[PDB]
Amino acid sequence: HHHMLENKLGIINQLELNRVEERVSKENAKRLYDSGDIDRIEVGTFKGLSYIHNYLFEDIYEFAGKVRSQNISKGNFRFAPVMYLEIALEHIDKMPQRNLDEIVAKYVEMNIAAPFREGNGRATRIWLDLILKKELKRVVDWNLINKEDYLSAMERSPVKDLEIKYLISNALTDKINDREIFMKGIDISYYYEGYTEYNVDEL
Repeated sequence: HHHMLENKLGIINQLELNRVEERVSKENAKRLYDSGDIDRIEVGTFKGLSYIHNYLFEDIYEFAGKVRSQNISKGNFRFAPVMYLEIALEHIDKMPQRNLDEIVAKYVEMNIAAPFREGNGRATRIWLDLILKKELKRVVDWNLINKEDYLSAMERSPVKDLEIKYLISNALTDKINDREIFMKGIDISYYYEGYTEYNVDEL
């Protein structure tokens, strides 16, 4: 267990560590967008996801953007055992992304893979939007996706991706250059994970 800022700042409370982590990474997410850096990276690849994860969590989480060395025990959900991860990430890279069916299937596959130690959800929600922006000229208006519905559809996706597919298509917007949709979407993505201390636009 190693979070680069826990021993740097006197952090004794998990709530305080979670507070610093959200603040620092939200500032990184803001810069990723405004610098235009978000639009100069490989779309729908592990290389692309790795870039986002490292950009958000460098200096916060150890091995940011790097593939994990052990298995994930987050709930009863079956993430890919680490022995399958090299093969899994190569398959996802080669998966087609022509339409919503193909894009959702790809996203479900990346959610199962969960290649990093932690922050898989937040980095893959940004990654997804970039596939939608490039291939459909759409993004998700995350304000149209309720938290409880989102998690339920995600738990179900290894069996059937129909529920998550609906949530995304119904939330799709053509306002791909709308800064507020991106910023609000960052706060919602963090809310799905229990981080509500800050509003990235106030950073």
